[PDB]
Amino acid sequence: TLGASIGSTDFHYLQKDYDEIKKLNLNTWNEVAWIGDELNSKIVMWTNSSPVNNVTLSSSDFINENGDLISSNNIKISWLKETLANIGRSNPSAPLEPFPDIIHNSGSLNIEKNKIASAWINIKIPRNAKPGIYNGSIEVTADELEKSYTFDYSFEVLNLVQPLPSETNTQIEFWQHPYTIARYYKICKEDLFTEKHFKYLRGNLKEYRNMGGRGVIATIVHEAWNHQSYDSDPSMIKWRKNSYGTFEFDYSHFDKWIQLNIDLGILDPEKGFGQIKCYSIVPWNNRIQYFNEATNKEEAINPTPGSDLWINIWTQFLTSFMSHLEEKGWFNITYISMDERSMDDLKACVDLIENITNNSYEHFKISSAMDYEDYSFLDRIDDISIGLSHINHNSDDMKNMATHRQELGLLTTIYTCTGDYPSSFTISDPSEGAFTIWYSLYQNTNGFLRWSWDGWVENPLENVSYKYWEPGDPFLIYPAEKDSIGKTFYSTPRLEKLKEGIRDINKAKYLMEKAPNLKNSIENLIYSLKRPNKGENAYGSAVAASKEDRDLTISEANRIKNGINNFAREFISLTM
Ligand SMILES: O=C(N[C@@H]1[C@@H](O)[C@@H](O)[C@@H](CO)O[C@H]1O)C(F)F
Repeated sequence: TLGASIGSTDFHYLQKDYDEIKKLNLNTWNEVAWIGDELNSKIVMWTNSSPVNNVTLSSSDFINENGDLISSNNIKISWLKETLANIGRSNPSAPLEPFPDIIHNSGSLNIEKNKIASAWINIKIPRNAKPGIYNGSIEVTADELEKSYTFDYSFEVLNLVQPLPSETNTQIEFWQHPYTIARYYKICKEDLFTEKHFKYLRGNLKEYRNMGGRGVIATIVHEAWNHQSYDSDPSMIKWRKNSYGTFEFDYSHFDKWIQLNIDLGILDPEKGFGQIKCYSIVPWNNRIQYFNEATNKEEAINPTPGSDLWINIWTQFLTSFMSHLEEKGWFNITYISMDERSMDDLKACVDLIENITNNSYEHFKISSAMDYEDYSFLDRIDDISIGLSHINHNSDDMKNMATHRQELGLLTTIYTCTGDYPSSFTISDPSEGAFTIWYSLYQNTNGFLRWSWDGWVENPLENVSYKYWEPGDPFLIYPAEKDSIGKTFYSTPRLEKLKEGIRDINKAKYLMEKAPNLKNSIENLIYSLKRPNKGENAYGSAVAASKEDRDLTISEANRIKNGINNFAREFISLTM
């Protein structure tokens, strides 16, 4: 009636693989955690000819050798919900297949005949948990099921404390799209950035904060990315050309958005913690749009970057914006940002921003993300992000540039997007994200940027397909059901793997400071990282170059994590 086994969180259990999945029989799991850490696992279940109703998974408490308790309340077991994804990229003919990308709800599930269904297991180790080897069990029952399943779980909690994100130097930046969340939840224009809107922003922003999120995107012009996404990108700063004929700037949305992020502890502008990333002085395809009171219509202009028109406009804005930010106590964390723009384009922004100054001797910090590989010029950009496919693994150019930038107190990250492998798509193996984070440390960068926190298509919970990109590329979280009372978002295996990677690179860095006698050995481990090459599937999506490369991504991420935890054991053995 019902089959069950522990499954890996590294990859998806797909319906198409029913025949193979049916063969699984793993009944134990063990892992290593620090105090304040989290672990993940998964149970995969399958039906045969009969449907099975009221399938439930229940956790025992977790008990260490001393009898100390980690309550079953710290263990959340959530069904993985499938959604439909076109498996291609810009390929409407590609197969539309289901993927268990959504960490959905706890409680009971009815499963139809001849089906795979899996449940994600999230284990939180309290920040005051006692060290030790903790044992517990997860039981699977269902109405029809004669013999229930009990799976035996253990985890060792090492006597070291997982760093708080504030206590690390990890840089994490995921682009938020609060007007997309408004659209999905039918928040009207009149209620934008009111508590009615915040209802649906607060919880996912706390999720972002809690995993290490520091960067906060804000749009400063209309349609900065030329409406590449399903949803428009409105400006948080409204532009009007008035009756006399001058430009006015309405900062209301900007202010309410930023203050929210301050209130939640993502930004701290007095303290220079976090970033405000203002996109952009170079909108994609150059259009600057504004409401002209004469002629009363919306209007636009196409100035190419650098010109006198361009200089004066952005001067104007940057001037107002400066004063505006000085008013707030915010100016020190504000970056003017550019997304994959020309080298010649960047030239201008550095020059114009050079000029706009205040009586205090202060300057607008600058940010650029590049889809392309002498620091004279780049040193004038305070935060740069380089795409993974543009990092040559067989050169030290990246690592040397990032080492240099760090010496100057500048920011450097890596990003992934459409066409990358490893990456963070619905179709990706979730372990690819943990690899991605490790790779940011291998290249000696500050961390990881991704354009895609919450860029929902129409109804992600049922279909994720979009005209462009691999499926799921624009969002790392799902919305909740539209009418939901309570829940406002759901996480994903791929997001949980990015979280894991972040925790673990934070471990490595903590250990290299705490254990000088082990630092070189830790570094040797980190710099042993192998890199899979990329290929494409038949439908245009990036994938591993081969089965061997695909398996390498997974094995490497595990090898490094386990290495670091075994070094932690050695240091603990030392300082006892
Ligand atoms: O991710 C970035 N840029 C673009 C995005 O704006 C979007 O086009 C994305 C689609 O996967 O491709 C990224 O390269 C960022 F690195 F600047």
